Order: sequence, then structure tokens, then C-alpha cells
Amino acid sequence: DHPKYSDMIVAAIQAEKNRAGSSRQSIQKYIKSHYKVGENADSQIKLSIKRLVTTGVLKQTKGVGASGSFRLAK
Amino acid sequence: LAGNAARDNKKTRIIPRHLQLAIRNDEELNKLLGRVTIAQGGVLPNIQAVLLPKK
Amino acid sequence: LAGNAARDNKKTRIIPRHLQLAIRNDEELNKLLGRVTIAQGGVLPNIQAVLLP
Amino acid sequence: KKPHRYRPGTVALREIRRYQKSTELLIRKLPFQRLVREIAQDFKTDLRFQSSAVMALQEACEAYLVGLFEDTNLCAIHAKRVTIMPKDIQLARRIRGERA
Amino acid sequence: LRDNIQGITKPAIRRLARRGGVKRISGLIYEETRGVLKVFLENVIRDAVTYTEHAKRKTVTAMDVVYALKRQGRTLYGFGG
Amino acid sequence: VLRDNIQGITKPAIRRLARRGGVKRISGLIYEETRGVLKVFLENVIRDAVTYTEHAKRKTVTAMDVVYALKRQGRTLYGFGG
DNA sequence: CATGCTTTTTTTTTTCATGTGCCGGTCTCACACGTGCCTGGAGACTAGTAAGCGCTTCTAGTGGCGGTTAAAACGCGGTAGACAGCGCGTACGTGCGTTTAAGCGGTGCTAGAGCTGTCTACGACCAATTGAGCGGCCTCGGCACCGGGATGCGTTTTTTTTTTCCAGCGGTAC
DNA sequence: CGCTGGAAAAAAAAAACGCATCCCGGTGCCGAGGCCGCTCAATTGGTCGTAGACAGCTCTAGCACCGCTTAAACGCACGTACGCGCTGTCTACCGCGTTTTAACCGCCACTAGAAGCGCTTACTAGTCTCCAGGCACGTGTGAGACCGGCACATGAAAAAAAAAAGCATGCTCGA
Ligand SMILES: [Ca+2]
Ligand SMILES: [Ca+2]
Ligand SMILES: [Ca+2]
Ligand SMILES: [Ca+2]
Ligand SMILES: [Ca+2]
Ligand SMILES: [Ca+2]
Ligand SMILES: [Ca+2]
Ligand SMILES: [Ca+2]
Ligand SMILES: [Ca+2]
Ligand SMILES: [Ca+2]
Ligand SMILES: [K+]
Ligand SMILES: [K+]
Ligand SMILES: [K+]
Repeated sequence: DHPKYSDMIVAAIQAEKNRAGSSRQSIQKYIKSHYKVGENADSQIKLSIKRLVTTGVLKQTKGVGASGSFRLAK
Repeated sequence: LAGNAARDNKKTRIIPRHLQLAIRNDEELNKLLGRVTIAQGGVLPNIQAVLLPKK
Repeated sequence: LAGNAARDNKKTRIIPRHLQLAIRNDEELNKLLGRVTIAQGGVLPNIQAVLLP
Repeated sequence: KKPHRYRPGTVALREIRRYQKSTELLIRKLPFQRLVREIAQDFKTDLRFQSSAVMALQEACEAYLVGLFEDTNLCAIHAKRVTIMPKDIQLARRIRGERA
Repeated sequence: LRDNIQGITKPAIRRLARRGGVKRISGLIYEETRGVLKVFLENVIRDAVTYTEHAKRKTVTAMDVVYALKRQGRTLYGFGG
Repeated sequence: VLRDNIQGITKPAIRRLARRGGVKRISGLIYEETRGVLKVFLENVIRDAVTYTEHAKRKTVTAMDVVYALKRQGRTLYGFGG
């Protein structure tokens, strides 16, 4: 019942230990444990990241489209 | 049961009221005849406690 | 009446609840089906005045 | 940090609106099924049940109770109360001709 | 029998009474209801089983319940009236 | 043609009925309330009774007509036959 | 009792928070529709009756009449009950953080519901035979109905234990 | 105000008046009870077709079991509103007396219409034969159900601000 898979990601890298790169599986594991979820959530965080990748807000440090690490603009 | 109710009213002959008294006082007959009206039956004497005078 | 209740819920298909709503809202059908339970029917929304704030 | 807290009754009302709107069975399906078989043992053991038969019993039960509550509620209110109590149910059943 | 009648949880009764448009529920009601509910199922099932036994069956059918409820004056639609 | 026999159901007669019902004190409003209920009863029962009369092609309402009618209304009566 | 003053009190607005309602995009199950076949409804007969109909018997339903007298009705006065109001004590509601098991999807086995074919007891149908029990007459005795009288229960009057409501001294705060 | 005594009213006694009910025996009527004679239903005994008992066969559905996760239940802490019990007001109802009414009873006369019975044929049961409408099973695709994210209405709290609720004034009758 806590929406914004944006907010979800954003809160997860935040409470994630200081990195210059943070991986999808390391955030997909935080979001599932710290909030209510389905099972397409794994597949929704996938889509959620690709939108945050797109708008310039989350820029990815290592890797490619899905399997990589992601950082915060400023 | 009616025959008993009649002896209990110094009457030789069962009348409706006897049949009613018999039926309404027997838990099981009452339940069987729950939706039945007995002609000239009257009702069981019963005055709710709170309606009786104070002492 | 059910068909109306369904149009009133943007549903193509009548479901139980529709049949109940139809019946309980029509004085005469209610009275006919006074001692009938409709599977998955629900009850008419109705909160006694004195219960409101 | 201040806590948010609905006044006593505000939720109850919300719950009322919620469940009146809906038709889903309100008793948990298994605990009911066990209660059915438990009660049926008294009349004959090694009895089997069509799942539809159990569901029918549950539809009937919930419907019956929901009904009894509606009637009870009125009895409670009729006594200038808002809180249903056993004596309210008893009146409702006594008048319904369910009990003596 | 664990007294599965406890399986009829407080919150489930609360729920039913909510659909009945009840706002406030005395603690005593939760046991009261279980008792009434039991009495109901006893009376209905008894009859259902009696129909089962008459059919020389070992399996209670929906119809057994349907026919039983009709007798009790609580007719049920949508299980094969 | 003769209307308003419903007043013929006198206050004291209603008092009497309610006494047999074990009522101790009766609000003035009750006497009209009761007449109305009583009327509704007779309307519903007689309607059916007559309907049975008409089906028998009779012009005379029999006790049985009333008995059969009351059975329908779930208010069975014993001691007027069948 | 009009000014003015401070104080609190209720009345208005702000401010959050919620929830809940609405809307896009996606994924499944169940409606819907067809196929193909099987049986139950249709047809066109013959047979047997129920029931319409018209006339006949007589029950009991209607309607009127007039003489009590039981019951309704109107009115008065006075309690005792309905009802609002206010205050006190806690049981009920909300929510949060912790415990549980219902639920879901899945797998495997067979109890038993159901279906078929076959045989024979059982029940219907029918024609003779007859006593049960029906309607109809007649006869006691239960009971209903009275009234008189004894007892039982409510009410009032009087008494009496019982609460209460002023005063007073003391005696201590302005 | 507290603590002790005084007369002043106040449930809690008793003793007196009265009304209603119960209980007793006596008397007079109505219906229960029984009997008789007549009628129709049951009985009997038989003949003939079929309902359903049963055994065997099929295969549906009900059950048992397993391994999850999540939604639901549970339990505990906190405090608000509700129950309800006490106190007090006002008057609606109860009870009872005189005045009114029309139900009740009993009897009478007249007639619908209930109930009955027999004549007759339209009307339904009933049969074998025929066949299509609707059944069980298969297939498809589109509602609608589920989601996650966003503007929506409705609640509960804090704040700000008009609205009514109590201590401190100068002025002018009237004693
Ligand atoms: Ca679906
Ligand atoms: Ca389609
Ligand atoms: Ca005939
Ligand atoms: Ca309390
Ligand atoms: Ca435990
Ligand atoms: Ca005798
Ligand atoms: Ca007599
Ligand atoms: Ca003494
Ligand atoms: Ca002094
Ligand atoms: Ca003093
Ligand atoms: K005919
Ligand atoms: K007649
Ligand atoms: K089966």
C-alpha cells in the first residue's frame, strides 16, 4: 500500500550504505523486505529503474540496461 | 396432558383451554404447534416481573 | 431490473449482487422473495440515522 | 512526529460502508468447513461433503447472522443505545419465534 | 473437534455485524453469536444428513443442504433450487 | 353499503386484548395504531378467503374459505375444520 | 449601570493527513457459442371421464322487531411514569508490533456417487362381499349460574425508628 | 467548617377499612353420550405389469499431503465516548362516577344459494412412431479484475480570532 516504486528505489539506495554504484539485486532485496509486495515487483522495479534511468534522475555507474549499478543526480 | 389439565380444573371433560395449557406447557408440543392458533385457547398466565408492584 | 442495476455499475454481465439489488429495491419482488436468500447477494447499503455523527 | 488517530466509531462506520458494498463471504472458509464436519459427526460419522454443500451452508449461515444483527441493531437503538448486547439478540430471536 | 466454534474469530463476527450496519459491539456478543451460529448449523445439518441417510448416501450433497434450508424456512437460491 | 365499523373496535375492547397480552399501561396513540394493524390483517386474510370463495363459484364465504386462507398466511387455525 | 478591562470560551480557518475514487495498461478465466447426438416433446390416433349444465331439495343465511341491561362513553382528579439532564468509571475502539495459519497450486489415490441390465416382489385394478361407522333420535348428569359467606390482599391511618437540617461554640482564615 | 444536640420531616413499622375473589351448596338446561337402522367403504381375493432392489461397472469427485507466502489474527497499551444510575419536572395516563348507548337475545318470516344428482360430450389420458430442440463437450476471446500511481472528498488537530463571561470605574436618584 506504499506506492511510488520511484520513492521505493530512492528510499532503498538512500538506506543502502554509501556507494558510487548500487546494483539492482541489492535494491530489489531491500524493497521486498522493508515494504509489502507482489511477485511481479521484481519485474516492476526492473521497469521503475528504466524510467528513473530515462529522466536523468538516476544515472547508472557500471553495466547496461538492467544488470548494473545506479547513482543519484547531484 | 389435556386430561391432566382437566383433572387440575375439577372438570370431567377436556375443553379447548385444556388442550392449549397442555401444549404451551410442554416444550416439544409448543415447538411442533408453534405457528398454530387453538380456537378458544386463551394464553398461559404470565405477567413480566418488572410489571408487579414494589416490595 | 437486474440488467438496469448492471448498466448502473458499468458491467455488461448481471451478477448475483445485481439480482439482489433489483429484488430488495422493488417493493413487490422483495415481498415475493421475503424468505429467500440469494447466494453472494450482499445487503442494501443502509446505516440507521442515530448511528451517524 | 505526531501520531494520526481516527476517533472511536469513525472506522466502524467506514467498515460498515465497505462490507455492505461487497458480497464476499466474511468467515474464513476452512475454520467453517471444520465446524461443519465437527457438527455433522454428532448425527453420523464417516460422512463426506460436496464442496458446494459446505459453501451453501456458509452462504445460508452468514446471510442468517447478518440478518439477525440488522434486527439486533434496531433493538439496541430502540433502547436508546448504539452498542448491541446479548439481551438485544435474545429479544430479536424471542420475537422472530426462534426461541421461547 | 477442537471446538472449531472458536475458529469463528472475533474479527469475523465484527465483519458480519458490520454488514448488518452495527457500529459498536459488546464483548459478550462474540460468544453469544457462536452459540446461536452452532444452534443454526445443528438444526440445518441434522435435516441435511437426514436427507443424505434417506438417499442411502455417505456423501452430503448441496441439494441435501438446499432441501434442508427450505424446510427451515430459509430457502437458498444458486445451489440448485 | 356501510363504512367506518373500524371505530366499532372500541378503546376498552383493545385495552381488553392488550390485557390478555399482559400489557399494564397503554399509550393513547396505540388505540388507532391497533385498528390500522387489525384492518391490515382482516384485509389480507379475507382477500384470500374470498379468492377461494370465487374459485368455488360460490356467493357464500365458508369457514373453510377462512381456514384455508389463514393457513396460507402462516396463521393456521384449529377447530373450524380440516 | 454604562466603560473598560482581563479571561475563557466557543466559532472560523488552517493544516494536515489521510483514506477512497478514478484511470491508465496488462493477463486470465468464464462466458459464449458451436458441434454432434440423444431423448423427450410432438402427432395422430382410440378410449374413458370429469365436469359443465340444468333442474330439485331444503339449509341456513338475512333481516326485521322490541325489551333489558351490560357495556361504552365522557369527565374529574391525582399519581407515578416517561423523560431529559448531568455526572462518573470503564468498556470499548484505534493502532502498532508480533504471531499464526488460511490460502494457494499441486499431486496422487480411491470412496463412492452414479449408471446399466436384470429379475420378481409388490401394488394397482376389479368384482363380490359385509360390517364399520355415519346420520339421526333420546336421554341422563355434568356443569354452568347464583348467592351467600369466609378468606385473602390492597390501602389507609397511625406509629415509630430514622434521616436531616438549623444552631451553636471554637477558633482561625480574612 | 466540625461535632453534638434539638426538634422537623421521612422509610418502616404497626392496626383499621374495604373490596374482590374464592368455595360452598343448590337448581335447571344442553349437549355429551349412546344406540339403531342404513350405506358405503373397506375388505378380500385374485390377476398382470412394473418399480426398484441389487450386483457390477465406471469414473467423478472428495480427500490427504506438501511447501510455501502473505494476509489475517492476536495481543497489549491508551483514552474517549458511551452506558447507566441518580435527581428532578410535568402531565399522561389510570380509576371511578354518572350519563349514554346499542349489543345481545329471542323470535319470526322469507328466500338465496348451497348442495345434490343424472344426462352427455368435450377433453385428457394414453400409445406407438418420429425427430429436433436442447443436452454434454470443445474452443476462443473479451470482459473484468488487478495493479500502481494521482487527483478526490472527509476526517482530527493545532491555531487563530471573533463572542460571551467575570473584577474595577464615574454619575445621578432618594433615604
Ligand atoms: Ca480473472
Ligand atoms: Ca465472447
Ligand atoms: Ca359426478
Ligand atoms: Ca460503567
Ligand atoms: Ca500460542
Ligand atoms: Ca351421561
Ligand atoms: Ca348449562
Ligand atoms: Ca423497637
Ligand atoms: Ca464563634
Ligand atoms: Ca456550620
Ligand atoms: K366438460
Ligand atoms: K344456506
Ligand atoms: K464421487
